[PDB]
Amino acid sequence: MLGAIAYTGNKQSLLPELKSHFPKYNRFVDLFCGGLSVSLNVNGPVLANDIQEPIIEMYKRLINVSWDDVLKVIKQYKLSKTSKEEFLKLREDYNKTRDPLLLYVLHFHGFSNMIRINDKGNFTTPFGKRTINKNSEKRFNHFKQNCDKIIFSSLHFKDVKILDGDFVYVDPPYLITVADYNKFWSEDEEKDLLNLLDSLNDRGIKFGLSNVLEHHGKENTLLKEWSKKYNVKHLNNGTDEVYIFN
Amino acid sequence: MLGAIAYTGNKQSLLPELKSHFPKYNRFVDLFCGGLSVSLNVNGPVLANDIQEPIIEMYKRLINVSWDDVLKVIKQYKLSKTSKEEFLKLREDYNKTRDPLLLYVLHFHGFSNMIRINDKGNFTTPFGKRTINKNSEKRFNHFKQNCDKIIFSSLHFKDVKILDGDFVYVDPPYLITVADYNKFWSEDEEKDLLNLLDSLNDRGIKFGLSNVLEHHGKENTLLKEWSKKYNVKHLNNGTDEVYIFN
DNA sequence: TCACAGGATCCTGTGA
DNA sequence: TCACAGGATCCTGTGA
Ligand SMILES: Nc1ncnc2c1ncn2[C@@H]1O[C@H](C[C@@H](N)CC[C@H](N)C(=O)O)[C@@H](O)[C@H]1O
Ligand SMILES: Nc1ncnc2c1ncn2[C@@H]1O[C@H](C[C@@H](N)CC[C@H](N)C(=O)O)[C@@H](O)[C@H]1O
Repeated sequence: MLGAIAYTGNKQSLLPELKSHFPKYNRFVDLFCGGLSVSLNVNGPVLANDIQEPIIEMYKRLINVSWDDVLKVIKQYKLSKTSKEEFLKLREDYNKTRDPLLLYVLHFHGFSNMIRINDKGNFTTPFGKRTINKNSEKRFNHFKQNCDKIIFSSLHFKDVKILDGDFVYVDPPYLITVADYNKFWSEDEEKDLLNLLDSLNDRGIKFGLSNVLEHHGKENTLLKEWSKKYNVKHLNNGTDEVYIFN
Repeated sequence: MLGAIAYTGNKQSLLPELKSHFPKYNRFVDLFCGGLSVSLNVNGPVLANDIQEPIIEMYKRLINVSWDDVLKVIKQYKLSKTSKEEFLKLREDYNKTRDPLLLYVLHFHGFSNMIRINDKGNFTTPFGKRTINKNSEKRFNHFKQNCDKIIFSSLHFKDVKILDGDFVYVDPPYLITVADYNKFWSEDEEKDLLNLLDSLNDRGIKFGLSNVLEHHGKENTLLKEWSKKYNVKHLNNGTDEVYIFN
């Protein structure tokens, strides 16, 4: 139940409790997928979408690389737990070539495996005093053994077109919380998502949305109310982890 | 790829993408140079010109000062993040003596490191609740290790005599935008620059001009059209950052 | 004088 | 108890 890469917000753990609610579908849509904690572990076909083209091209790529391919690039850069400059180079190189395979290595050495990218589309995460380890290849493998049941998409959720008959799984940025990618989020976003989430219901299209109603101080009222029109399955400084669905 | 001093409009970041277009030259001309983000980082010889003699004399000066020289003047004024009056003094002193080294310290405590000067030639930037920090000396050093490949000029661009064989790099005030130094700018200026920029072309002299075609709602049509006669390499509330060149 | 890009890490679940 | 993998923030410098 591993994700292809370590990823902030990943769901490895909750998938179990999360599948217990999944309806049937002709296509599984992972609207916001990042880590692929879900996609790599649901029943095909899977439309894995995420707005971050870098991470999505990185997947498209990975499909044909091999663990050796990977190991090679590392040896070639002589990267390791304390290789700060070797890192900074690999960064520059990515930034220039925009070669997906390189992003995949970097993510292994970033500060807390963060994959942060800027306006200009550059990888800017600071060194993280780390490199690959056991799970590295396990993650690597697991990806390669399951990605063939996936189709990758890199569109704003509001553009993925949902067909009638597929199941949509939403796990977007949590308003109240703050991971890096919340830079792509706002209330105006929480809104369109929630309104369109409605649309999908009227079209008799089943959906599943994981999020937090309260975390660390503030609360998501907009959804706290919206959440009524549909179900709920509370899961939780205490943050209330829920699964709002139909 | 640091500039000698923090500076509004600086190009630290775009230099990379900007060098990828630089032609060959016997002399690099930095027509409008302020921050020295470019000059300090191109291949000598470099004719760094800027109209603001204060900032230019400040450089001519700096050539012989030492980080200690610098630190000294600070200690001597007991300046720091909250030293508002100590600041105001250092200001007066500059205003009176017109001693370049002092301007260099001030710039470190100005509101947003602005180096604003008036008709009477006085430093008038308000206190900025700040003083030196890490980058201060880095900036300081980088200047001192590269300035020897530079010749400083403080003339209106329309006078900086261009020789046949050098490359001219233009990055003047952006019409549509408004930094302090746009006080030296106008359409009549955009014009002379553009017309003379033509002249340089006819003389078979290569030139490079960074600017914005559109920012914050308005647009620079005069150049939007003029920009056709030559190349373009779009880089970008969205502002369109471009590099018009031959 | 705040909005923003960008260098930074301990606290924690978990196999041993 | 113990080592290791893994992350829904942090602070500081900076200003078209
Ligand atoms: N407008 C948007 N459209 C699509 N994806 C977005 C948007 N804003 C943010 N995201 C992505 O939404 C994701 C949120 C994550 N918590 C998804 C986690 C994922 N299901 C996992 O378990 O690995 C990230 O991968 C973000 O890059
Ligand atoms: N007529 C003029 N002649 C020469 N310089 C001028 C004139 N009007 C304005 N300037 C200067 O042109 C500059 C525009 C700046 N954006 C140059 C930035 C510089 N390339 C840097 O990145 O540090 C300022 O330093 C202004 O002081």
